[PDB]
Amino acid sequence: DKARSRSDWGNRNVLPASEGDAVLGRTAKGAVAVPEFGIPQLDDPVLGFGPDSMVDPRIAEADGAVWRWDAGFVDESMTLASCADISDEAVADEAF
Amino acid sequence: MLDAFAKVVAQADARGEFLSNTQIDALSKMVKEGNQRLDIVNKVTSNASAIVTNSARALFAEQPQLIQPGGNAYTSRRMAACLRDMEIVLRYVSYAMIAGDSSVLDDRCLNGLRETYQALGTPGSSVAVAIQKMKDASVALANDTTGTPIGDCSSLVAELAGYFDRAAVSVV
Amino acid sequence: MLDAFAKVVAQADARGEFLSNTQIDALSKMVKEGNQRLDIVNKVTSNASAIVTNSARALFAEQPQLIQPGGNAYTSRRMAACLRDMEIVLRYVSYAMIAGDSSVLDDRCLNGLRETYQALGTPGSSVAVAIQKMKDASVALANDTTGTPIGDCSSLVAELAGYFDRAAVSVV
Amino acid sequence: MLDAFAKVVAQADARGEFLSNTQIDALSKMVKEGNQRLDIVNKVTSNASAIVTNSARALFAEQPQLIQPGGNAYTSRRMAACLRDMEIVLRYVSYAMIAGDSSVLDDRCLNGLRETYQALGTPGSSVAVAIQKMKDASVALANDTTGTPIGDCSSLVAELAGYFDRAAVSVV
Amino acid sequence: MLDAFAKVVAQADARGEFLSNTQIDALSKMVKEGNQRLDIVNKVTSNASAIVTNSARALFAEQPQLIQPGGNAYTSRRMAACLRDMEIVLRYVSYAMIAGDSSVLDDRCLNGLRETYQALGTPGSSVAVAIQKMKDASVALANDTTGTPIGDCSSLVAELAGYFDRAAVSVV
Amino acid sequence: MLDAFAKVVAQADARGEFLSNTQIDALSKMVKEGNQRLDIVNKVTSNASAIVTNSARALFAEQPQLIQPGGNAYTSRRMAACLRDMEIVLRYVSYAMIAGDSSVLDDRCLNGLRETYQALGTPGSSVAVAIQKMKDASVALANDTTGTPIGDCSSLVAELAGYFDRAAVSVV
Amino acid sequence: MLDAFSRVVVNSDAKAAYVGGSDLQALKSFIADGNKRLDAVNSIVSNASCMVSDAVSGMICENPGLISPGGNCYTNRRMAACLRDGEIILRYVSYALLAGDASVLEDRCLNGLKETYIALGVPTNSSIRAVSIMKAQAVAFITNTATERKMSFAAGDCTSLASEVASYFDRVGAAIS
Amino acid sequence: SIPILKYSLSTQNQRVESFEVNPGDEQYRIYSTDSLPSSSEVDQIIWAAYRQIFSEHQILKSTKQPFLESQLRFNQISIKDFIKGLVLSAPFRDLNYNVNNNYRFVEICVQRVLGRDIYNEREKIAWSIIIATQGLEGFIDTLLNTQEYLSNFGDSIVPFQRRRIIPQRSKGEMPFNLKTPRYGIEFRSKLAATQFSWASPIRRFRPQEQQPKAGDPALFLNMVQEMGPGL
Amino acid sequence: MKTPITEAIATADNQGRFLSNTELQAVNGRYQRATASLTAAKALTGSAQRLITGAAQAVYNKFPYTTQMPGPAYASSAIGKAKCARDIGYYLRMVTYCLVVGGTGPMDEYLVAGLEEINRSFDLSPSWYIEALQYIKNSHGLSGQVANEANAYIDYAINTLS
Ligand SMILES: *CC[C@H]1/C(=C/c2[nH]c(/C=C3N=C(/C=C4\NC(=O)C(CC)=C4C)C(C)=C\3CCC(=O)O)c(CCC(=O)O)c2C)NC(=O)[C@@H]1C
Ligand SMILES: *[C@@H](C)[C@H]1/C(=C/C2=NC(=C\c3[nH]c(C[C@H]4NC(=O)C(C=C)=C4C)c(C)c3CCC(=O)O)/C(CCC(=O)O)=C2C)NC(=O)[C@@H]1C
Ligand SMILES: *[C@H](C)[C@H]1/C(=C/C2=NC(=C\c3[nH]c(C[C@H]4NC(=O)C(C=C)=C4C)c(C)c3CCC(=O)O)/C(CCC(=O)O)=C2C)NC(=O)[C@@H]1C
Ligand SMILES: *[C@H](C)[C@H]1/C(=C/C2=NC(=C\c3[nH]c(C[C@H]4NC(=O)C(C=C)=C4C)c(C)c3CCC(=O)O)/C(CCC(=O)O)=C2C)NC(=O)[C@@H]1C
Ligand SMILES: *[C@H](C)[C@H]1/C(=C/C2=NC(=C\c3[nH]c(C[C@H]4NC(=O)C(C=C)=C4C)c(C)c3CCC(=O)O)/C(CCC(=O)O)=C2C)NC(=O)[C@@H]1C
Ligand SMILES: *[C@H](C)[C@H]1/C(=C/C2=NC(=C\c3[nH]c(C[C@H]4NC(=O)C(C=C)=C4C)c(C)c3CCC(=O)O)/C(CCC(=O)O)=C2C)NC(=O)[C@@H]1C
Ligand SMILES: *[C@H](C)[C@H]1/C(=C/C2=NC(=C\c3[nH]c(C[C@H]4NC(=O)C(C=C)=C4C)c(C)c3CCC(=O)O)/C(CCC(=O)O)=C2C)NC(=O)[C@@H]1C
Ligand SMILES: *[C@H](C)[C@H]1/C(=C/c2[nH]c(/C=C3N=C(/C=C4\NC(=O)C(CC)=C4C)C(C)=C\3CCC(=O)O)c(CCC(=O)O)c2C)NC(=O)[C@@H]1C
Ligand SMILES: *[C@H](C)[C@H]1/C(=C/c2[nH]c(/C=C3N=C(/C=C4\NC(=O)C(CC)=C4C)C(C)=C\3CCC(=O)O)c(CCC(=O)O)c2C)NC(=O)[C@@H]1C
Ligand SMILES: *[C@H](C)[C@H]1/C(=C/c2[nH]c(/C=C3N=C(/C=C4\NC(=O)C(CC)=C4C)C(C)=C\3CCC(=O)O)c(CCC(=O)O)c2C)NC(=O)[C@@H]1C
Ligand SMILES: *[C@H](C)[C@H]1/C(=C/c2[nH]c(/C=C3N=C(/C=C4\NC(=O)C(CC)=C4C)C(C)=C\3CCC(=O)O)c(CCC(=O)O)c2C)NC(=O)[C@@H]1C
Ligand SMILES: C=CC1=C(C)[C@@H](Cc2[nH]c(/C=C3N=C(/C=C4\NC(=O)[C@H](C)[C@H]4CC)C(C)=C\3CCC(=O)O)c(CCC(=O)O)c2C)NC1=O
Repeated sequence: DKARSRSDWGNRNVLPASEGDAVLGRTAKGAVAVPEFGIPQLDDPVLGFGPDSMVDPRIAEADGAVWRWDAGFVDESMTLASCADISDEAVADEAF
Repeated sequence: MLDAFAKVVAQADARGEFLSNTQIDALSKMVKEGNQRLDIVNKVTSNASAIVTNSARALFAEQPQLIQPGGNAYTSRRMAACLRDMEIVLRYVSYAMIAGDSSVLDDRCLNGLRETYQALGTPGSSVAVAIQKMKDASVALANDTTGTPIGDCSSLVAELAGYFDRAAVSVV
Repeated sequence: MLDAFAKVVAQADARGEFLSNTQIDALSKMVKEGNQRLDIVNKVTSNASAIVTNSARALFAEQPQLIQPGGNAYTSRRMAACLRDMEIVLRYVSYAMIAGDSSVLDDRCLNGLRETYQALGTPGSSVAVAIQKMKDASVALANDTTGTPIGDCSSLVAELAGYFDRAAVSVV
Repeated sequence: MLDAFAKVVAQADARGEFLSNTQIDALSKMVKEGNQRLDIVNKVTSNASAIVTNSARALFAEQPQLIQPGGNAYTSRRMAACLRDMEIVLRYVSYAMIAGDSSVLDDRCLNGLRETYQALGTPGSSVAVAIQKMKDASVALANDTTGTPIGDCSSLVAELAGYFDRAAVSVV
Repeated sequence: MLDAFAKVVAQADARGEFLSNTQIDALSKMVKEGNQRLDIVNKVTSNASAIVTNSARALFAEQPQLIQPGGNAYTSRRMAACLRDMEIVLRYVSYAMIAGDSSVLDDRCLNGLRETYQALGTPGSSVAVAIQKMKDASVALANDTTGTPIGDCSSLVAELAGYFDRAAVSVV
Repeated sequence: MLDAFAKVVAQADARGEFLSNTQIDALSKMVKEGNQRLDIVNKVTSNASAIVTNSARALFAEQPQLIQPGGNAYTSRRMAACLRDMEIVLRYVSYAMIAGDSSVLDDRCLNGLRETYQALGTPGSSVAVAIQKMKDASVALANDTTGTPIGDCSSLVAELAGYFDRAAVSVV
Repeated sequence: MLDAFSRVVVNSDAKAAYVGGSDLQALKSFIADGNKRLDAVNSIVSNASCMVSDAVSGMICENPGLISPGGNCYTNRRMAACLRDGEIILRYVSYALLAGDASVLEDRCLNGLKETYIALGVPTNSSIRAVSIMKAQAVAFITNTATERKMSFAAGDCTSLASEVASYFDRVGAAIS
Repeated sequence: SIPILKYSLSTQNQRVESFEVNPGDEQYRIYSTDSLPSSSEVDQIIWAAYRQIFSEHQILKSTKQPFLESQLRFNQISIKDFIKGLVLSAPFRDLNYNVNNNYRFVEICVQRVLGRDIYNEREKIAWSIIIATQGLEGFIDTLLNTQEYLSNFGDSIVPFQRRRIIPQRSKGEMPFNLKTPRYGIEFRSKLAATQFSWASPIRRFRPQEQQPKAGDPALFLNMVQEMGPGL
Repeated sequence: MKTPITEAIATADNQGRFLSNTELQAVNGRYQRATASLTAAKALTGSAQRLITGAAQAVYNKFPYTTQMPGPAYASSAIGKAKCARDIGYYLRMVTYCLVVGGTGPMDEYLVAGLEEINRSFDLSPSWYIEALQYIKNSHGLSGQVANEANAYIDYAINTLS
């Protein structure tokens, strides 16, 4: 049944699966929720963070999405990116 | 390692941003919980040998094969190393509770533990039952009101029990 | 490690044979161009800091997202490690130019470097661009006659350009 | 490591049993022929240098491609390492003869040795020929009647022959 | 190493006594001096590169034999060690300021420093001059009321000056 | 370290001599007391905890200043070092009983033990009466016939009491 | 060796400077409060014998294991040495209070005392407690707040002389620690 | 005289400089007798050396060497002799050396004495013949007398896992006690009192791991414990 | 990260221990200081562009050769002035990160480690950045314990460059 008491955190329920199912005012991991976005310093097309800036590897390590026991841990084997491009001539020639 | 205030700094630097007033105001909501977070790790540290041995006693009453001759906790050395494992996991969940997030637990304790137990022949699904029995011994202790002023610390109880859940799905 | 002369002996020992007359005369050809080979490595190590700091400055103007926030050469330490690895690669290339073969460059500079860069998230195709920028900054300087007697040493420059190409293709 | 006596104990502890009376009586039969077991490793140890150097000499007479150029036993360092591999294996067979079982032979000599010779490029079938050449050389010494009272040791000699045979199939 | 609170505890255990109320009330006076003590330590640690560099530059002005060719401070490696030795002593004096007693200045800095300088040929009297020039450079800074509440803290600057005299008579 | 056998051998190599027949006889006499010697060492080893813990309890009862606060055995760090020292003396005496001469006791236990306790502040005359109590507790315990065939065993407990007397004089 | 005036001169001779007027204001108040210093030494020396027999008796009543057989005040030869080990501390402090500088107890008393005491086996934590009691008796005579003896002075304040002598006793404890 | 055979290096973190002035929380706590520690702080050097050579699970009372500890407290042996004395100790030979072969014992002692991983597989092959021909006492002396030991740790520092975390990251390389346990996949089988090699998660009819939904009244329990004073 | 929280965890984990009151007091001292230390980060962020364009102009006043001399290392072009005000904002942003964390964590990882090797290679003189930090140290306008917190990280940056 539902989670009702403080005693249920140690006996019956484990952890919310999404941010909508989380405790009011906190994340799905139990921490306080921060507004996720700050003030961009140094607006500039060539310098400064932009749409073509690369993704720091320490953003997935900070939120813990690099451990296989994490909710947001991505497995890259069964995705559409792992599929062979059928518009390549060496793929349609080998498969034909 | 990261604490909960250094996680938001690392998310903001990987984008070259300042911190807005909405983000600062959410970090001073984390400071105001500061004395209730310190009471929770004090109740876990002060009762730390009754968390471990009451929940190991419970583990062999309902799985008595682990201490029968031929089991994994059968000898005095493998019994002592079994209680060492539970004090180790309880140590790092206690570290992740003052830090505010589980990164010191993730790479110093849980990183490579599931693969360690497979090379030893230790039942990793029974280590998860050991962590789950320390989970509610520690939660029933943190809901206990003795020695504390009056007020609300129920979002912190739900947070402490989530580090015990992360430690228990990482070992099965 | 092996140099060029010790590489020839290693072929001849495995067949259990004395060296021939043509293998002796091929070795006395490498002795004859010894002063032109020593003159190249002197030209490269004397400008070794300028090869690195100008080939880096051309890389961050060509690929400007490497110094933007989130880029792989963004912080003081990530910027100083890029200039470190270019100096390491250029150092072992200078070692392989006096030896005569790439045995020291393969063994103690390049072994496992591709897998090191994949694990860090460092773009290995960008490291290859910066090595090729160091290649023609060194080849253009090795072809400069200011201080040397006039003559043709273009076979040695085509050998130095192959050590840079070897390190460029075994890093991505 | 275990001897023949602690092999029975470690098997009995995993069942939680005392030793049965037919297990004590099978152990006291080992003590009855204990003097003849010691006379076997007295003959093998006292001629251990001649077992290695006579069977190595016969290995290269019949496998003359090991010591030709390019062969695995061609250099001074590669040939002296072939001699000490035979002296290592002959040493760990005699450790398995006074112990009674092949637990020191398997754990300390033969574990992971087939994969080591595959990484080195050593022909593992020829190492088995050298072990079999040491087998009959020390069986011929074990059946010598000089300096002993005449009796039947034929079950002990057939056990020493099984230790060399186990070493020869564990290496190819 | 000890602080001032454990100095009075190591002396009460050696006679098996509880601390009397006078020793407790003398310790609680040290606690309410605590914010003024952290101001002095903050005032030194934030000017630390200018305490060292100015009192060095004032030392080779009045003693030009130190940096003249042949002097103890003449070369870059010996000039770098004279600046390290000034920074080390100022570091361990500020360590003994937050502690309240000089047990950390004594063992891990000053024990064996007259013996070390006599082994190398460093003029130990010139080192005492440089320590007394960092003393009145930082006694003058702790008497500065910029950004502090104006109260009285003359008893802790007489304490901080005593740790500089302790290090200056210990090298001569 | 030497036993009674290799002591006589080592005194003959210095002269370059064989062993005389009157020394093979005196070495064969102590072989015939072999079983009587092993019974003494087995008695002292089997009561090793009760020899020490009774002699220590009888030591602090007559010298109560060793444990009252500020004494040399007042703290559990120092008190466990005192009990450790008493069973180092007992352990090295029974090594000398097995060998036959005090060379292992004289070298790696007694040489420098007087200078060690002087340099620490330990009263060496109190370690003497801690050794004298273990002598009378273990020559009375090697003089009872429970378990041993009654012959005569008095020439060897005069030797065992001679090793305790050697240890009690080299602590002052 | 070096009093309050010799301390000024050796710090001006380091700079080869003349002792002018801005550095003579610490020495014009040394003399202006000169009768109070002589009134402060007189309150220590006049009852120094009682100050020692109370300090080492007060050390023994707190640590009664010093006079047990094996303690460091056991014999009559050991207790007589302790009764002057702590009478020579009070003597060199009253030289330092008289001269206004610590360069006589740190050069004739405190130098190498910690090596001397652990060569003999003297417990230093009890030697500091004997000195600590004498420091409490010293400030109770500079200020006229002794319980069993009041002395006859003029009216005023000596809290700078009371804290100077309490800083001379603290470097004795900092030397054997 | 049979020199060691040549192996190739590999790229590692410790072969290359970190720029790292003012280190942080992942700096790994030099334990040295060059800082003149007292009795309470030489206990911490001893526990750190037990943790490094043994596991944390082998710091039992029956494992501790009380006489090797007292020769370190009297300045008779250095920390390099304490580390050598723990490897040649009787508990280390019984619990670690007897349940490994010669190739996995080299990589335990490289990871724990030198503080770095092996370069390649041939480095295990190169050192495992120092054990088989000279013993453990000869192998640990030629490993402590390399220039890799005397430059990093010297003779008065406890070893540590050198350069485990890159300075920007929060997740670093695996710790060497979790990466290499006491025995491995060989000796596991039945040679170390084991069975069945895996286990499914424990089933139960009271589920114990239910996920709270979006309308569950335990996600609002704050303020349920306590309200304002009343004004 | 040189937070007071992660220094307490690392202190307990060095000796394999639970967190006693030795380490909970270090965490508690962070929370008592976090009030003044978070109003400083809010006020420095709100005056960011005022302090950045002001401190850039103070470097061009004291060092006017940096706007005249040709070469890539100087602010004598439109790109050299964009990269100069980029670097003032880098030093300002790391100060505010240290104020929301407590302790000199972000400045050591992101700014100080490797800075000496960068300033030698690209010929960037560290006296320019000292002058830029001395401007912000005098012009942020804060007072009390809020300026006392802010200046402790401006001064920590000056000691690394000096
Ligand atoms: C009741 C517990 C279960 C159990 C445990 C058990 N574990 C071991 C052995 C090891 N445990 C670890 C784990 C860690 N090491 C670390 O450093 C950390 C983080 C700080 C963790 C979590 C390791 C590395 C080992 C093996 C190394 C060693 O023991 O030296 C053992 C003993 C194995 C043996 O036989 O030697 C036991 C018995 N076993 C059970 O049955 C319970 C379910
Ligand atoms: C002397 C202090 C004792 C005592 C000693 C005697 N023992 C005699 C014979 C004996 N002792 C042993 C045990 C010994 N041998 C071993 O192999 C081991 C350990 C594995 C031990 C402890 C054996 C086996 C024997 C029998 C051999 C023999 O007969 O010599 C003995 C001889 C009898 C006599 O002549 O009196 C003596 C004196 N006996 C004592 O009464 C005191 C207390
Ligand atoms: C929550 C699960 C508990 C509970 C917690 C509360 N604690 C409150 C105040 C408080 N707690 C401490 C101790 C803590 N601070 C430290 O510095 C250290 C270490 C030395 C520890 C263990 C102190 C000192 C204080 C006083 C702070 C104050 O006076 O405000 C508290 C007060 C309410 C509030 O702060 O808003 C609560 C609710 N109380 C409970 O009922 C549950 C069981
Ligand atoms: C080809 C890439 C160059 C070039 C090379 C030549 N160098 C010649 C002679 C020469 N070079 C050196 C420099 C070098 N040799 C050393 O021993 C040392 C350091 C100790 C260094 C740095 C020396 C000393 C000599 C003198 C020997 C001689 O005169 O031959 C040279 C002459 C002919 C030849 O050696 O075959 C050539 C062609 N010259 C060029 O035009 C390009 C730029
Ligand atoms: C078996 C391959 C031999 C053989 C062996 C026999 N030896 C017998 C007794 C015996 N064996 C030894 C050698 C060994 N025992 C030791 O204690 C030591 C050194 C510590 C060694 C090297 C000795 C000294 C003895 C004498 C003891 C005794 O006489 O029992 C033996 C039993 C004697 C018998 O049957 O009469 C046998 C059968 N005999 C053979 O024919 C093959 C060649
Ligand atoms: C002494 C030589 C100085 C001086 C010291 C004073 N500080 C006074 C109060 C005070 N100081 C601080 C800052 C300090 N506390 C911290 O926790 C930290 C670091 C995080 C620091 C730097 C605070 C917060 C306070 C207020 C609390 C209190 O009142 O104790 C103070 C009291 C005023 C007076 O009575 O004069 C003094 C004397 N002030 C000086 O004038 C000299 C230069
Ligand atoms: C009583 C307060 C102590 C204590 C005192 C003992 N001191 C002993 C010997 C001793 N003390 C000194 C230092 C003394 N001589 C000086 O010149 C100065 C300063 C100018 C001082 C403080 C020395 C040099 C000696 C050596 C022996 C001697 O010459 O008399 C001592 C040893 C007596 C003995 O061993 O027979 C004692 C007992 N010891 C205590 O336990 C309390 C705490
Ligand atoms: C610079 C042009 C490119 C770049 C470089 C970059 N590399 C690293 C990190 C490492 N580089 C090494 C390299 C070596 N180690 C060796 O032992 C040898 C010789 C055998 C080499 C060449 C290693 C081990 C590391 C990781 C450890 C460390 O960083 O010290 C970084 C590190 C920062 C990061 O998080 O990646 C950087 C920035 N990156 C680029 O973007 C350029 C294309
Ligand atoms: C000789 C009969 C055959 C032969 C031998 C040969 N061996 C090697 C090299 C090694 N052999 C070992 C063997 C062991 N290591 C162990 O730890 C144990 C017990 C578990 C054994 C039995 C090892 C480690 C090596 C490598 C050591 C080294 O490289 O020096 C070689 C290699 C020589 C070389 O330089 O590569 C040779 C030639 N090979 C033959 O041809 C004979 C059939
Ligand atoms: C500078 C004002 C004066 C000066 C200094 C000087 N010192 C050295 C050399 C050493 N100093 C030490 C001291 C320490 N090392 C430590 O690790 C610690 C902390 C415990 C201390 C206190 C040591 C060991 C040396 C020798 C090692 C080294 O060379 O670095 C030198 C160099 C002497 C030389 O010849 O190498 C100098 C120049 N000298 C002066 O003239 C100034 C008065
Ligand atoms: C402005 C005050 C002065 C100035 C600036 C200037 N800087 C550069 C180049 C660089 N500056 C940095 C500094 C950092 N990078 C970082 O990631 C961090 C921490 C977050 C810092 C402090 C670096 C790495 C470079 C080189 C790469 C880049 O372009 O950013 C230049 C260009 C120099 C060149 O050769 O390209 C200039 C002009 N110079 C002045 O004259 C002003 C006085
Ligand atoms: C076990 C036995 C025992 C004692 C003997 C006393 C000893 C004693 N007296 C004082 C404390 C003092 N002792 C004196 C000494 C004297 N006052 C005079 O009038 C005389 C001239 C002189 C004694 C002959 C003075 C002046 C003080 C401080 C003021 C006072 O307490 O009277 C202190 C200080 C407390 C401290 O800081 O440690 C102690 C331990 N207490 C004890 O427990």
